[PDB]
Amino acid sequence: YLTHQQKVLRLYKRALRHLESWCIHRDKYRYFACLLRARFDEHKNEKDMVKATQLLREAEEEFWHGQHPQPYIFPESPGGTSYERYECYKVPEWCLDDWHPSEKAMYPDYFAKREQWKKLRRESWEREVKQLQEETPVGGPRTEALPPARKQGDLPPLWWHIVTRPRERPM
Amino acid sequence: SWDKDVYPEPPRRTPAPSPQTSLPNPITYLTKAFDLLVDRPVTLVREFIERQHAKNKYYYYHREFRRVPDITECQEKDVLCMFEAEMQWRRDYKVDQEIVNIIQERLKACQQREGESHRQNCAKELEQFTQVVKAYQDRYHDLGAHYSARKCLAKQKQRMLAERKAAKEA
Amino acid sequence: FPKYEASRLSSLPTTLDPAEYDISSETRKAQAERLAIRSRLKREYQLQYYDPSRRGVIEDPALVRWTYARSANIALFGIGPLVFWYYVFKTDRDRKEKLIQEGKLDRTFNISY
Amino acid sequence: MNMFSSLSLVTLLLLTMPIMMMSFNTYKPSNYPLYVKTAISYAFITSMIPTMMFIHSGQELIISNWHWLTIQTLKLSLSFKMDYFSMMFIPVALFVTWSIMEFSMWYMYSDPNINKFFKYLLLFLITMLILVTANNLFQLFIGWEGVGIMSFLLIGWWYGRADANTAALQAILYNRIGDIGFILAMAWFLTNLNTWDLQQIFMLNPSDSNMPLIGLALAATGKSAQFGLHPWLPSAMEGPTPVSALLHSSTMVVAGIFLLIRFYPLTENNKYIQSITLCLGAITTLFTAMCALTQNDIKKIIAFSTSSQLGLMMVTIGINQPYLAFLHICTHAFFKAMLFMCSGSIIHSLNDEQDIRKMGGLFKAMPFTTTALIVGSLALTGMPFLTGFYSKDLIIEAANTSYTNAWALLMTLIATSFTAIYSTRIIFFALLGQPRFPTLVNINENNPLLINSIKRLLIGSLFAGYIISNNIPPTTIPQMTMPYYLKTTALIVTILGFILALEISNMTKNLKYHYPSNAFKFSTLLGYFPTIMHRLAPYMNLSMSQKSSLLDLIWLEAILPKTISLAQMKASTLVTNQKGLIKLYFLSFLITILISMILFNFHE
Amino acid sequence: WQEDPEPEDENLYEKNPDSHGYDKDPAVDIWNMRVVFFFGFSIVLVLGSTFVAYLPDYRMQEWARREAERLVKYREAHGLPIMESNCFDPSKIQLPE
Amino acid sequence: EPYPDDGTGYGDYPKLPDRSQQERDPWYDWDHPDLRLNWGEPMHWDLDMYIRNRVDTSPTPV
Amino acid sequence: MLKYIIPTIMLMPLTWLSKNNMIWVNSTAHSLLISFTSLLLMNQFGDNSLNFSLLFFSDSLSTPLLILTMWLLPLMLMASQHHLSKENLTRKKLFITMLISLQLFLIMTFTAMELILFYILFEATLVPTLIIITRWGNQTERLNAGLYFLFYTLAGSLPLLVALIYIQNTVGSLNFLMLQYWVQPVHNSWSNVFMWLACMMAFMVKMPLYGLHLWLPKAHVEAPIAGSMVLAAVLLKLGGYGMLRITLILNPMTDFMAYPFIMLSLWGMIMTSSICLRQTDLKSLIAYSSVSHMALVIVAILIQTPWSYMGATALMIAHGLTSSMLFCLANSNYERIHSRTMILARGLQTLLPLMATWWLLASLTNLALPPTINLIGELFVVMSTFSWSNITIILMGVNMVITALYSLYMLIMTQRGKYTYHINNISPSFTRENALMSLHILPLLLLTLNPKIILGPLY
Ligand SMILES: CCCCCCCCCCCCO[C@@H]1O[C@H](CO)[C@@H](O[C@H]2O[C@H](CO)[C@@H](O)[C@H](O)[C@H]2O)[C@H](O)[C@H]1O
Repeated sequence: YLTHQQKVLRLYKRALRHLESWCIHRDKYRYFACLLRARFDEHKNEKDMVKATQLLREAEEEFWHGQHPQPYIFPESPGGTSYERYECYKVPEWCLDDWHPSEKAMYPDYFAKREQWKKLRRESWEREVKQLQEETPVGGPRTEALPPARKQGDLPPLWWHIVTRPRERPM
Repeated sequence: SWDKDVYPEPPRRTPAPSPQTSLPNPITYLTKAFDLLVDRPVTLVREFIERQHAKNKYYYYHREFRRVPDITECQEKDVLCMFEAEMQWRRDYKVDQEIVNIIQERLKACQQREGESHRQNCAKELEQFTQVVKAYQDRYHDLGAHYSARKCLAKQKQRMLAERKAAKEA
Repeated sequence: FPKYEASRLSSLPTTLDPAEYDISSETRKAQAERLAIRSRLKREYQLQYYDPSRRGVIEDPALVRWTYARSANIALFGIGPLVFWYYVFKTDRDRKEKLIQEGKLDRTFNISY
Repeated sequence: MNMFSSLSLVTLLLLTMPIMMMSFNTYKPSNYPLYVKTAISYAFITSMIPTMMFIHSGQELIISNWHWLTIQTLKLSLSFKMDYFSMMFIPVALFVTWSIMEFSMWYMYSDPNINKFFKYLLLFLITMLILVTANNLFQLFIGWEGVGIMSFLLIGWWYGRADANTAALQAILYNRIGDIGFILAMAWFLTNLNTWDLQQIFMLNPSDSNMPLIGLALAATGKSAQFGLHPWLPSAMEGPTPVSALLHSSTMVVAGIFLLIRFYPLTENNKYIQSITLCLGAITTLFTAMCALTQNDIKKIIAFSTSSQLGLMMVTIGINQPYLAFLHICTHAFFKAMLFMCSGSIIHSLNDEQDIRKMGGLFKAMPFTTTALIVGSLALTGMPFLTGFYSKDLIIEAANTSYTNAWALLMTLIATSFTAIYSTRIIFFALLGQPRFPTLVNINENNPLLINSIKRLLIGSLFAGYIISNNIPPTTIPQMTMPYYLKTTALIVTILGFILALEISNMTKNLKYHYPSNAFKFSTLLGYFPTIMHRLAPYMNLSMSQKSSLLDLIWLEAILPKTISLAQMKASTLVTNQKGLIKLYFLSFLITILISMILFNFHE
Repeated sequence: WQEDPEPEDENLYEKNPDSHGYDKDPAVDIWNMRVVFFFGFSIVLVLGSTFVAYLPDYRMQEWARREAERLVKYREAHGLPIMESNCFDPSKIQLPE
Repeated sequence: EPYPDDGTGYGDYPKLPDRSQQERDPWYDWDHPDLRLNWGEPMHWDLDMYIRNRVDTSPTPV
Repeated sequence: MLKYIIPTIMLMPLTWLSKNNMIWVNSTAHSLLISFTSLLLMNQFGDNSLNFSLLFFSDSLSTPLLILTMWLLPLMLMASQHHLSKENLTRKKLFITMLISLQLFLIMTFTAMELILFYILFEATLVPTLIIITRWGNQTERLNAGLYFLFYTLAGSLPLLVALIYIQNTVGSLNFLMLQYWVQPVHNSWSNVFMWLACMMAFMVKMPLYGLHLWLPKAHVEAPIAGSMVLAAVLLKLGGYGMLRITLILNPMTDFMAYPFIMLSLWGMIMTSSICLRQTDLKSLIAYSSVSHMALVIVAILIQTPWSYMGATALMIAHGLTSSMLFCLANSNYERIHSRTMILARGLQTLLPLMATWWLLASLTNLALPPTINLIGELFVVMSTFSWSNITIILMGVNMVITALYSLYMLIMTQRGKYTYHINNISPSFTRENALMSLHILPLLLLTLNPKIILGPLY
């Protein structure tokens, strides 16, 4: 699934981040990040892909030996301290349909504009289905990529749940 | 309030205040504030309620159960006599549970009252607790959930038989 | 670098998997066929998930198949453990009953049971 | 008596009033958190009057105000014990909770469910005061399980996060394992002494107390997170920072130690239990202090500090010094709660960043948090005459001069040295050096709720130990004669730990890259206890049920629904599959009559 | 074959946003809410709890305590044992052998 | 690949790799992000044991 | 007891003569009035039971079961009326009639003095229960669940019929008051071993005893909600109540005959609790939770001590309200998503906040949080089995750990985490559903303030 170039670049990013977790201090990190870059540049032009694969394989074993047992993780990345912290506050938009009319009356302007989005979704749906139908090979899609809208006044197929997803800090 | 003989207390011995400082005791002034702001209004409310109770005075009594023949005097399978004997035994069983509770409450109050000297000063309560527990255990312990006067008697006669045999060998 | 020893609860990292780098062309073909199945199912799901008029649950046959299989078919389960505990408790209670009969178990304040 | 008893109860009743108002809709939601914070502060005031009365004359009493239930010869009353331990602990818990609640008004200001959060904090406190004032084991059990369940709800506050839910259930798992010991002690005391009341337990003073006390030691091991049942306390850092401050200082974790202090009249006569708690505390204090040496999350460092300090309290129990163990509980509550509040200040100012490797250069940018962090670190490390010194210093001397396990004593001194190291590690990486946080600088500690909350705990962290030390009545013969090298051991090894910590920290600046040692990986991954035990044990249990013996095959195959049903189905086809021929039916009549006379003599 | 299609599920809130969930008829829906709340909460739970609280000495627990006090007072005053091992008078018993 | 025929009762249910859901890519756009599952894909027999709240089989540095 | 039997019977003409749209209003209102009057049975004395007549009697054991029985009928009516909305009127009335007739048999079962009268009414409860499951259950398997339920019970009850008739011939009576006075010890012999088994196995299948339990998860998965409520709240307790009474005449043989059933229950409770951790069907999980809880009841009844009989009575009442509440909570989700799979709909606290509080309270009672009557009953059983043998504390302790694990796991999986994206018909909780939940939990938690009324005759 990953190409050789993709695997090399992912190792390079991964090794730098673990190197950064060992060094801590910026001047120390900058110094050793340059040595590491030099090692990658030492074989950038290796044309023999059999040798190149072995270099990649050996670099991965070297990384496994020298990885930080407790590397730095950005707080909201998977495994971070703030990961998924705000999922409890994310409420799907369809819940507003079940509001009592008295609750809806407190935001007359918000719910007026909400009807314009629901109307837009209703009048776009048939085109989106028919566009996907006529752009999909006989044996169904071969990838998960979706197409853009082709005409003016058309919306890209399957847009609602991307466009109206909850905000990252919804409360 | 309660019978002082059933629930005895010793005579309290408080020491008189003997200050050795010029600073005022904050507890003494808080006590005056508590008496004025808390106890006094509370007492007035109670005294009002006590006046109303006096206007309407009525009584309730403690039920007295006549003694009836016990299970030892009941002919085998004579349910009418066994019933009265069995209901009486159950009433006494509930009374003995409360007698042990009274003695346990004496022991617990003594331990708290005597402070760090409780091991020496609570000997009599401890000894009385030990005896009533022994007597209660002999009467009722190991009878099972379906206990009855009949099973209580069977247990006593077993104990009496072991006591007679032990003396016989002595 | 001592080699990685995988276990049941500690699996081999992908970057250390020798099969990860020795991609043939029939392995590429298998990967392309797996993605086709995933994409075909993704489309089927999305055409219902995005439908404005749908209100309910998108029934998933995979989930129904899993629960159906897991609920079928109605040593820790036979007579072994029952026998083992029987001899543990019977032995303990025989010893206790013997002591009580000989008057050698302390029950001085035991009047609750 | 009337003022003392009346004010002891208003304190507890006062705390339940905000709960009443919420659950009956008769309060102002605009500032429920302020209302809850005000109730705590008034409860602290009223609780200081009974405490003053006790300090004056040693006035103690028990209130058995409500007869709840009588089981034959076991009478259960709602019974409150206003004694030495209740009188001293309640004001400390209320004073600290007062700071934590004022701090939470700033820290949780953006939480949509702040009102529920403050209700949970108040319930979490009430269950602790039930635990502390309980006079019988059933009532104590109510508070025991109450703090556990409140911990579950507050650790799993952000319930959309799987790790938060996992940590919340982990706390329940480890604490219910300890609860096996609590129920064991309850069962033993009922069967052998006919009571759950502390008065009768102490009066009967059983000599054969191994079984009940091992049960209590197991309960304390879980609630205080001693070795074997320890991992849940570091994992509890999933909860919001105010939860960690309260969980780690004034409520849950010290309950295990407090349970053993309650029962010192039994443990002081049992050398065997003393030895067990001594060694259990010694391995706990060393092992968790070793783990803190390599942690990078600021909250986990302070979490391991609590475990290490709890182990020291368990060592104090083990050397027959219950009142010194209780003093450390009271002093530790101040600076430990303030260290968590200092860490929350830094985390907030750095956009929820908790890794110390991304801190640095905060000594001047956060002057007040810096001051509180330094004071708290010095108090924790036993700097002379700060609040931590008036307990730890006496504890190390008591252990040095006792008839004691030699290995446990050595492990305790090394852990004291390690305390200086991870305390240095926080200060060095959080406050010193150059900044390592992102470029957009939103550092701001200038909220009055933040400054005032920390300020009160800072004043407590300087003077509380001195004030408490000089007011409590003596209950032991403190040991004051010893060689110079046993008198100053704590101060020396603490100083050595600081000097060594500097060397190690400053070597992180040299342009040398090191491979990890095996000792470093052991410390970083917490001895592999969570990695091995939290995978293996769940795997065994979870595959236990969702899962061959021939003996069982006989009985199962015999009396299955499928086997019985097949038999009748087979018998039915034998009975019913007939040719319909007159000839065969009558021929069977002939056989029937013959065997009736020949085999069975029915003709006779 | 000749089978009716499966009907779509009905949301009671669509026709009646004030629905209590009891019935699709608004007037019946409200009445059914009131009987449940009045007979359930106002009567059974509130009056039933009050009834239970004032039961006259459930299983003579209080009488037994008063009776025990009377016996303890009498037996200590007269120097008798508080309680005896034998429940039944041995003079009324006749052992075998 | 089915489980080996025996008396357990798997039937023809697929035998899938004995891997935790914690090992799946967290950045991919799963239909069930918390479980890291896609609609329609076969669920491991022991999935309820391999959810992210329970048994982890992730590679370890040691 | 006629002051309860007759008004219960009158609920039938009331339902049939009601206006078309007032069948739910009328039957619910009047069955609550009957429930209210059931508190007059609290006139319990310390020595004598309340003996009304030659036929019926109440004591501290049957009284709490009677009040639970009569309180459950109105709750079953609120629980059922939504999923029966499309049923034709006559079939709705027949459904209500089956519930009314079940209450009539139950209140007579718990008050019968004579044991054959108990047997007949104990057996009569089968008919309406079977009809409710097989007629108004949802899926195909309800026909098999009816057959397993019927024949498990009859395989045990028919030997009981022989044993009871045998006992009357020998003793001369089966009146329970007489048996209290005419009871004679059971001597060792093979005849008495089978008399003991014939007297007990019918009640063991009802509890159900571990190893004889597999019918229960089938019945619950297939039954409608009212069927589950009565099954879990009261019908299982017929076995417990029967055993509590009939053990009077099986002494001392119970001393050793209990061992195989104590081992099954002590081990069975750990296995069923662990099974709950891996269940995928929410109704099946709650059914296994019931087997685990009832295992303690069997142990408590078999060891025959005052503390265990008090623990058994309290657990029976506490389990009835808790398990019935859990089924109602599970059903309210089912009426939205039409599936019992526990993993299907997650993160529901985000969408139904108050209903998530009912889940929390129900789970806390299931894991027996002090001072709930669930804990009081469990604690009393744990105390008494410790005296029976100290080692049992380990099995009891492990079960309490596992019980907390699956109780919270059920709460965490359904209420926490991220909501399922594609499920978008999670409408707000109805007043009926919230009232239904609170009519379980409120009486349950109020009983904490006055536990004695559920501790049975040994109190
Ligand atoms: C302790 C005493 C217990 C007494 C129990 C009461 C007796 C009940 C008698 C039922 C006997 C007949 O029950 C019958 O069993 C077979 C099982 O093979 C079922 O038959 C079913 O299973 C078999 C294989 O298992 C298939 O080949 C068959 O196609 C299928 O219909 C019948 O659908 C069922 O009606």
